[PDB]
Amino acid sequence: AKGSTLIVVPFNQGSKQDVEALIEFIYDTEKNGGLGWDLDAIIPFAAIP
Amino acid sequence: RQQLQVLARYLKMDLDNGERKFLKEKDTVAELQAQLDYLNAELGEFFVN
Repeated sequence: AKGSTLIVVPFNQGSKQDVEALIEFIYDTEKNGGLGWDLDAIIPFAAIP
Repeated sequence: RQQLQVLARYLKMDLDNGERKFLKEKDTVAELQAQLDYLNAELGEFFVN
């Protein structure tokens, strides 16, 4: 929709380094290579059977 | 030094062989240490210990 942005990132929820790096990337300023976003929702539906 | 190199050539002695093996092994040490550093950054010092 208008105003919607999809950020597709590679990610391994099984690695805490990726967890920290993804959250840092989301929260960092656009100047520092981040998104400058503040999350309103978290939906961690990643799993392996 | 020139006389030594001539004699080594005659003897088919590779003076640099030990050093070459040492640099190969040092690269192997670096790669195994990289793997261990990753596992330590991942599980943490407390978990690994």
